[PDB]
Amino acid sequence: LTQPASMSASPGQSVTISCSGTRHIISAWFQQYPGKPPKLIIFDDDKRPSGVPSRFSASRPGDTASLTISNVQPEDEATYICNTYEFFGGGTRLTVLSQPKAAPSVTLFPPSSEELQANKATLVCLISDFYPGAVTVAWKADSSPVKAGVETTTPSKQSNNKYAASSYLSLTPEQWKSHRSYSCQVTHEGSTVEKTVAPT
Amino acid sequence: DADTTLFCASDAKAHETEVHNVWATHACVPTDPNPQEIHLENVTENFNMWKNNMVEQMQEDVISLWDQSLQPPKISFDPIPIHYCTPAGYVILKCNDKNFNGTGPCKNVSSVQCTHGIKPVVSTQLLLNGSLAEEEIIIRSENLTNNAKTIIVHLNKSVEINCTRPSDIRKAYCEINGTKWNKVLKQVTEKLKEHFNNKTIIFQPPSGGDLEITMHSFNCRGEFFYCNTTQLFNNTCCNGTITLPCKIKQIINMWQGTGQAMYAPPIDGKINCVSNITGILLTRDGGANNTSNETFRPGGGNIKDNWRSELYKYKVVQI
Amino acid sequence: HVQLVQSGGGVKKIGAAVRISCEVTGYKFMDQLINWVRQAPGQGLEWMGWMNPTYGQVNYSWRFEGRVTMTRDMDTETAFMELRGLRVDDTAVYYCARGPSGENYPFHYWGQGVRVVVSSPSTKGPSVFPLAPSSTAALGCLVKDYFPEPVTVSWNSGALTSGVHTFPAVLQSSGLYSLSSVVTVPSSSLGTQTYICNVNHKPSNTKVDKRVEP
Ligand SMILES: *[C@@H]1O[C@H](CO)[C@@H](O)[C@H](O)[C@H]1NC(C)=O
Ligand SMILES: *[C@@H]1O[C@H](CO)[C@@H](O)[C@H](O)[C@H]1NC(C)=O
Ligand SMILES: *[C@@H]1O[C@H](CO)[C@@H](O)[C@H](O)[C@H]1NC(C)=O
Ligand SMILES: *[C@@H]1O[C@H](CO)[C@@H](O)[C@H](O)[C@H]1NC(C)=O
Ligand SMILES: *[C@@H]1O[C@H](CO)[C@@H](O)[C@H](O)[C@H]1NC(C)=O
Ligand SMILES: *[C@@H]1O[C@H](CO)[C@@H](O)[C@H](O)[C@H]1NC(C)=O
Ligand SMILES: *[C@@H]1O[C@H](CO)[C@@H](O)[C@H](O)[C@H]1NC(C)=O
Ligand SMILES: *[C@@H]1O[C@H](CO)[C@@H](O)[C@H](O)[C@H]1NC(C)=O
Ligand SMILES: *[C@@H]1O[C@H](CO)[C@@H](O)[C@H](O)[C@H]1NC(C)=O
Ligand SMILES: *[C@@H]1O[C@H](CO)[C@@H](O)[C@H](O)[C@H]1NC(C)=O
Ligand SMILES: *[C@@H]1O[C@H](CO)[C@@H](O)[C@H](O)[C@H]1NC(C)=O
Ligand code: NA
Repeated sequence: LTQPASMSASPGQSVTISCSGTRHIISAWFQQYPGKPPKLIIFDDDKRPSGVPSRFSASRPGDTASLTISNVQPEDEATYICNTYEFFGGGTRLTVLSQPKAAPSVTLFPPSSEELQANKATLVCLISDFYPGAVTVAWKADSSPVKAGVETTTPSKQSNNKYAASSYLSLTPEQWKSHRSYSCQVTHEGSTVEKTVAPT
Repeated sequence: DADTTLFCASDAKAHETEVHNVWATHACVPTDPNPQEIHLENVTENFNMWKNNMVEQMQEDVISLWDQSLQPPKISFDPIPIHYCTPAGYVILKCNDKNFNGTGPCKNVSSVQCTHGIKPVVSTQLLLNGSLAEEEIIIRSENLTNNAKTIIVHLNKSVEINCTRPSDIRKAYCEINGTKWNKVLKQVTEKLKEHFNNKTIIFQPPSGGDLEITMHSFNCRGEFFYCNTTQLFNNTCCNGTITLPCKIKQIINMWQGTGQAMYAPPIDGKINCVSNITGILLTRDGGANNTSNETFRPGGGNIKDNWRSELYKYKVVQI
Repeated sequence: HVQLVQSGGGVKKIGAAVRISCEVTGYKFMDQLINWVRQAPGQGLEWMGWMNPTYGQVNYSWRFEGRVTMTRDMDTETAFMELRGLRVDDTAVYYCARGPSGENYPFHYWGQGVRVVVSSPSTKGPSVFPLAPSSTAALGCLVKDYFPEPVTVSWNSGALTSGVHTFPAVLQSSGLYSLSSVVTVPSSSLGTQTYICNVNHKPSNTKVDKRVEP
């Protein structure tokens, strides 16, 4: 039911993905690669089919199933999905640290005067150079949130294997000029970086 | 705690060219007026009808019955009851825990080396001419959590159904008493609310598929009836008698699975069948964890489930 | 070995309808219900429904009833899924699946997934807008509401390589692509010379470019 969006692990360490919710309806685990369909790696909570190594284990002692990986290796960089019956989790994008350390560089751009001239508005958040490629975006008016007319692109690799993405907030010019400021926050591994603009 | 092959018994006579009587006189042994029940030493045993092996046996027997008898070649037949007895060292056990759902323990475990009177009637959506439920209505499934697994409903009030073709060449109607059906459907709705943590229940016609599972399909007088059953699952409730539009078909995707059949038009004259709606075959709509409702549509699973409904207590074991 | 193949996807406009196939190889097709599941881009798996290949008993989710239908073909030994009146959010990768011999769940065997992209029926055409620096300094161009991909953008008639960065397009709710390309400049060259991007959109072929001024 509920899964964390992403995790992070150095090679050789041990990690644990936790899927809560469950409702005690057994558990099964899929590992999925970009483009490839999901591949079952754990079935009946604590059992694994042929071909799955010993690093993978799992246990569902209640409504919170968990998948443990020991001594992570390059196969493991994938998306891990809990499932009960026809219900799947949102996926956990486990990423092994190939190049250590990173920090998202973010830039915020206000709507254009020509766009306001065309009674439209579009604010642009532009994130680049972060690792692992898993961030969350947040659009805020003044101090309250907005959850309408927002389109955020999925992260994609650059030429240096550091990810980048962008987010677009379309908006009526009346609402654009009816607020003091507008803020884009991006969260990347706990740390959140803010950008603020104002109608001037 | 094993599974073996068994033979059958029949209360049929080989003097009339029936397709069940002549079949069962040589395929089965005449009934043996020797019933010995032994209420066991208050032992509690766990049953599991969903992994029973006698249902496969009965499936083979009905397949052979139909294949041997029916040809595209016309004669009236009727579903005579079939018994199933077993040799020595291989014995059948029976559960009598009043309201048993067919997968748990039982306390008054009886023991008889043969079954009870069971007629092999094939039907979709609704189980006909069955055995009533003793105290309450029973919900049976491997577990209701799984949508793929079928759901069988044991009714403790047999509802009357009356399908009739008059002397307008293949049309027919099937009359039911609407009040009784609405009452029993409300009882099943209450019991599913109980089984689903006081969840709202909705009844709807099937989402789609062939006519055999979309409509109530059976066979009477040697003629294949398909009945439009949207009126019974009218979730709004209607209080008067309900007439069900039905039609006799001569293409049939054979109930075992082999193509599309071809048969002569029905014999001239009136065709009547009064029978006993005794069970209900249901499938719960999957998904929708957050939603406060549970939608159910009739018909589903193999024909094996029809036999498994009647074989929900018996179990073959070693001696 | 069992295997399931699917090859009926692609790109369709809004409204419309899509037919998706899945062919099985290594088991009795009459048994083993077939599941239709969907994964949105950068999202989680979503199970639409399942279908019985015996007589065609189907079971859809509550979010697709009336929209999705499932059918079968026995000699083909294949299954079909029809999704009509599609929406932009229906852009996703689509899978057929099945589990063990013991009925349905969990899904031991998957297909391969086909991409289905719901896009605009028209061609529309871009609208390049400027993103001027306010007050560490960078500027950029913004192409919005165009179709179909791609759009090639450079600055000052292909005269800059370092500092430029073009990010992939996004498919908005209206069904029109949009991206933006930005370049970082030392906070001394502004006012010295102008700056103009170069938007080229062959499908409509409007090489319209404008300037950036605060
Ligand atoms: C147990 O089964 C026997 C067999 O018919 C029956 O006589 C008895 O009443 C049953 N006991 C209960 C408590 O239902
Ligand atoms: C059937 O009964 C057994 C034991 O009484 C119980 O464990 C199981 O959950 C029941 N299942 C249904 C569908 O009623
Ligand atoms: C039938 O079962 C229902 C509920 O399952 C119960 O309320 C009713 O009393 C039963 N009726 C008879 C005649 O056993
Ligand atoms: C059916 O599902 C339940 C979920 O609560 C789980 O205990 C098990 O998988 C099954 N239980 C029974 C009694 O069949
Ligand atoms: C139908 O049910 C009634 C009581 O509900 C019973 O008396 C009658 O024998 C049944 N007919 C059958 C099973 O053919
Ligand atoms: C069934 O319907 C026919 C035609 O309406 C009627 O003649 C017959 O008496 C009915 N049978 C019963 C048992 O009501
Ligand atoms: C309705 O639901 C509540 C809790 O969900 C339960 O305690 C109550 O018994 C239900 N009502 C009936 C009539 O069973
Ligand atoms: C049954 O009849 C109703 C109303 O006439 C209609 O849904 C349709 O004709 C039939 N439905 C089927 C065959 O699923
Ligand atoms: C259900 O019955 C009521 C009449 O009491 C009415 O809405 C209509 O006849 C039926 N609706 C259906 C069959 O959809
Ligand atoms: C339905 O049965 C009731 C008694 O159970 C009786 O009034 C009559 O036989 C039927 N009612 C109608 C309206 O047909
Ligand atoms: C149920 O039994 C009666 C009496 O033997 C018979 O007339 C009727 O045809 C049977 N039902 C079916 C569906 O064959
Ligand atoms: Na094979």
